[PDB]
Amino acid sequence: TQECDFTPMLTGTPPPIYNFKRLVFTNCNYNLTKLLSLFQVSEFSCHQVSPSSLATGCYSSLTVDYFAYSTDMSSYLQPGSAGAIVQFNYKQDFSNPTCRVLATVPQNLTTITKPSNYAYLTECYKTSAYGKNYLYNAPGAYTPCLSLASRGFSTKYQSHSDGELTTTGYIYPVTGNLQMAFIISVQYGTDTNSVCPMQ
Amino acid sequence: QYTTEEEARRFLVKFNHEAENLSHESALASWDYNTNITDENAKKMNEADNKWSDFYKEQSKIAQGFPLQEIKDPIIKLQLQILQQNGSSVLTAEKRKRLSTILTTMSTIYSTGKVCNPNNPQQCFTLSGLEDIMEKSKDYHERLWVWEGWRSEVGKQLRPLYEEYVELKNEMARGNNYKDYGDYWRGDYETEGEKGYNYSRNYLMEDVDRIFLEIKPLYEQLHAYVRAKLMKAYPSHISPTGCLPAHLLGDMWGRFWTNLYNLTVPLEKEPNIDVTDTMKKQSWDAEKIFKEAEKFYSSVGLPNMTPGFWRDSMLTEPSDGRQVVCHPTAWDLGKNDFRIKMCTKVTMDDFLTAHHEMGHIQYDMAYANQSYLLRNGANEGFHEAVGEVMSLSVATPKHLKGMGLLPSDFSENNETEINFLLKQALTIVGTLPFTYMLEKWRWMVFEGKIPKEQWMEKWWEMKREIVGVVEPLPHDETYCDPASLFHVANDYSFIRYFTRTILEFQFQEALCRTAKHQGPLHKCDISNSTEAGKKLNDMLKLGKSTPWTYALEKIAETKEMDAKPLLNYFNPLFRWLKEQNGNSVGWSVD
Ligand SMILES: *[C@@H]1O[C@H](CO)[C@@H](O[C@@H]2O[C@H](CO)[C@@H](O)[C@H](O)[C@H]2NC(C)=O)[C@H](O)[C@H]1NC(C)=O
Ligand SMILES: *[C@@H]1O[C@H](CO)[C@@H](O[C@@H]2O[C@H](CO)[C@@H](O)[C@H](O)[C@H]2NC(C)=O)[C@H](O)[C@H]1NC(C)=O
Ligand SMILES: *[C@@H]1O[C@H](CO)[C@@H](O[C@@H]2O[C@H](CO)[C@@H](O)[C@H](O)[C@H]2NC(C)=O)[C@H](O)[C@H]1NC(C)=O
Ligand SMILES: *[C@@H]1O[C@H](CO)[C@@H](O[C@@H]2O[C@H](CO)[C@@H](O)[C@H](O)[C@H]2NC(C)=O)[C@H](O)[C@H]1NC(C)=O
Ligand SMILES: *[C@@H]1O[C@H](CO)[C@@H](O[C@@H]2O[C@H](CO)[C@@H](O)[C@H](O)[C@H]2NC(C)=O)[C@H](O)[C@H]1NC(C)=O
Ligand SMILES: *[C@@H]1O[C@H](CO)[C@@H](O[C@@H]2O[C@H](CO)[C@@H](O)[C@H](O)[C@H]2NC(C)=O)[C@H](O)[C@H]1NC(C)=O
Ligand SMILES: *[C@@H]1O[C@H](CO)[C@@H](O)[C@H](O)[C@H]1NC(C)=O
Ligand SMILES: *[C@@H]1O[C@H](CO)[C@@H](O)[C@H](O)[C@H]1NC(C)=O
Ligand SMILES: *[C@@H]1O[C@H](CO)[C@@H](O)[C@H](O)[C@H]1NC(C)=O
Repeated sequence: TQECDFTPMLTGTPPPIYNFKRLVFTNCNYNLTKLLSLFQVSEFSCHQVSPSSLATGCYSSLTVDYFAYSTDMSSYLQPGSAGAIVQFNYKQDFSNPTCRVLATVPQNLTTITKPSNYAYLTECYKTSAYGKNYLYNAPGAYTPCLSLASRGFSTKYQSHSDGELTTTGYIYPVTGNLQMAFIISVQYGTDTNSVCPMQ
Repeated sequence: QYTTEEEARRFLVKFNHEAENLSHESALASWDYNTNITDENAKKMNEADNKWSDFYKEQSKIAQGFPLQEIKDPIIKLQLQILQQNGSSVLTAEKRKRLSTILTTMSTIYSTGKVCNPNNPQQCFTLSGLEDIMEKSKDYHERLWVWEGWRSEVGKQLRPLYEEYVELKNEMARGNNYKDYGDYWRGDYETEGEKGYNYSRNYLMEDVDRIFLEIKPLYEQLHAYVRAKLMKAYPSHISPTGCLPAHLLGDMWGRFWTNLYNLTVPLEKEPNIDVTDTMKKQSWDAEKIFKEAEKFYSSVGLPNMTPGFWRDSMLTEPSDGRQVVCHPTAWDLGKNDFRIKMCTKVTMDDFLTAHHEMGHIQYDMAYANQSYLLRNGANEGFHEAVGEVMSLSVATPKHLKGMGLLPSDFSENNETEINFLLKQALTIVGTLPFTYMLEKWRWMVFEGKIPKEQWMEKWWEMKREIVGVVEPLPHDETYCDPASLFHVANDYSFIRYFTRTILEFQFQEALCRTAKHQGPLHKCDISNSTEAGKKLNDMLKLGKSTPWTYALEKIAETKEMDAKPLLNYFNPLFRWLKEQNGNSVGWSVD
């Protein structure tokens, strides 16, 4: 029907992977080849769908999660790989069709603002007298250490605590252009599929 | 209010909250020095270690307000036993100053050692020159000068220092409710628990005596073979049924027999397996070696490395002007920070020291959710045994052929298996009577069963009854020949090299029968089997929170150490040596 706006995805600074931003769409008209031509797509790993069928079907809803993420560490977002990524930062949900795009945001796209460092969390737990009680993530949900991690990390392995909860960050600087990551999940409605391609 | 155990829980939570944040600073300040040696980086290391020591001493002073007989939980009791632990702070200030002066005077005397010839004295080698003279010399009169000169220019001075070090350490050990310093050293293997899982300090001596009397026949056959080859090497000097002279066994102390491999070789017409040329023709570098090691560890079910392992580790020697230390270590800095410092060169010997050094990181990644005090191996020998049980699986031709290094048409005849088992035995079984004899002599010295007039009458009697090694020159009661070893002058325990060779073939014989092996044990390969990784990780995850007999039951299904899996490894060699030697086995004590 109406045009969906990608200027939420095309302004400001893309946040780190633990504090990812969601872009739930409902009842509009998309053209994903307009979106994916602004970037340099280096990976299009999909699950239970093809990249051809992602831009042709009508859905009831459309969701996009985007964050700043270097393409070096592209072998940690892969489904099944218990690592300081899928345990503490972002675990992809697989009871739905999804695709994972990794971009290489160019110099001409000046509307994106480059951050200072990339960042992720190396542990998020709760202390005891017997050890550490790790708090693993949930599929598609935020980490429980998000209210602690939103104070800012300044050095590698700089912890933050309030009561029993503890987190630990890790930062490293940005070289070259910016690289992002787009997790594009769809959902099939039973009766009304009003998110159709733009014709 | 609360009872004593809840006060203990609150104190341990307050310790664990502040220890993690302060230990990583002291570890990162040392990592920034060991990979970049300047004078600006050797000051921050000392400041961070002083902050850590001033935290630890105050918490240990606080921790003595809890009587140990009121705790009912095992883990809180285990964490308060480590914390109370008075240590060397039981002497007076004068005794403490004198002990700290003796312990560095002995290391200073050992480290600066200089020996010149009784010939033309223009050559005066250091320690690293005399270690290289005795390693590759086939002369009876060179090694005799080097042996006698090192034991008369270093061990002659350490005797009036060792005679006071023994007494001061015994006075330090009779302040913490022990008997001698030997009891303080054998309290490393003491646990407590339910029926069957306990272990005392007075049982370790009986256990190592039982294991050595079980292991002695294979050593007698190996000693007879090495003596029959050395009789061909040096004529008219070695008796056909006597002991071996002390200055002919490979190196200065006779610890490893590895350098006798060019003398005591089997049927020599068999060039060995050297995949260095095939690795250089395929253009392998350090990153490819560590990626292949991570593929091997992921093949059995253990997790992958952190992303802060490929960005902070020093996997190659630098070229931007830094000065480094090139001894390979594996680091465990703190809050999920695992780094490896290693000067990797493209060879076959640095392909095994990557699978060894990543065997410590995979252990430190497994007990990482324990407390601060309980993040160690279950013993002092558990940590270097699990790293050596997985370097046995990658040097086999079952593994080097499936990786593409060896060609597919390789000939594994029995004359290549004997030539490999002998080179394994000359480093593994040739060093167990030496280790057991040295630790038994030190225990008898610290106990008081050897008075100071018999420190050399009992050293060379034990070295003839146990090791089977005679002296070339009569050493009277003014030398100190044990004190001319590195671990004796620098105050280290030596039984951790005996209780590590046993729990390595005990691990391998249990991991190979759960990976469904069919054949001899020396051709096994635990790759591509996720059933062996589960039995490994059920031991690795415990840390130090359980008694080590329970953690040994988790793999080997037996709560005692035994030398029956060691004699199952070397069984083709033990069948071949009995055919080669005949009935010349044994020695006469002369
Ligand atoms: C979707 O967006 C693209 C933006 O690039 C629109 O533009 C066309 O894209 C194709 C694909 O490369 C080109 O061959 C055309 O020349 C582009 N046309 C113009 C005017 O630039 C495309 O039209 C959009 N899709 C629909 C169905 O309108
Ligand atoms: C530390 O991690 C280990 C491994 O996850 C935990 O130990 C096991 O936890 C499971 C819970 O799913 C239990 O069913 C097992 O019985 C536990 N095994 C042992 C040997 O304890 C352990 O709980 C973690 N530490 C803390 C304090 O939770
Ligand atoms: C090795 O250590 C030296 C210490 O002298 C480091 O030199 C310092 O580096 C920091 C940040 O790079 C500067 O702020 C200091 O001014 C430097 N000090 C001096 C005296 O030059 C050096 O950077 C270290 N090497 C590496 C690769 O980090
Ligand atoms: C560690 O040493 C301290 C002394 O520094 C011991 O504390 C003493 O304990 C006795 C109880 O038998 C008290 O009568 C003393 O007053 C204590 N002295 C001080 C200075 O507090 C402590 O018992 C020792 N602990 C162990 C395990 O040896
Ligand atoms: C574990 O503890 C038990 C104590 O319950 C030890 O058993 C005793 O061993 C001594 C040996 O000097 C005997 O004199 C006692 O009669 C034994 N007690 C009982 C009740 O049988 C046992 O030796 C310990 N195990 C280890 C390996 O140290
Ligand atoms: C472990 O198992 C894997 C898979 O079963 C082996 O990998 C294959 O090895 C064959 C060699 O005959 C190659 O042709 C294949 O291309 C390999 N597949 C992959 C996905 O790499 C591996 O060689 C086995 N390793 C050992 C030591 O047995
Ligand atoms: C920006 O785009 C124009 C054409 O669209 C191209 O000519 C120019 O080189 C681009 N700038 C950069 C920095 O790549
Ligand atoms: C043993 O022989 C090899 C090859 O013949 C040689 O490189 C090595 O130096 C020899 N070592 C000793 C101790 O003789
Ligand atoms: C072991 O090697 C010898 C070579 O001396 C050979 O004669 C013998 O047949 C081999 N053993 C077996 C079981 O083939």
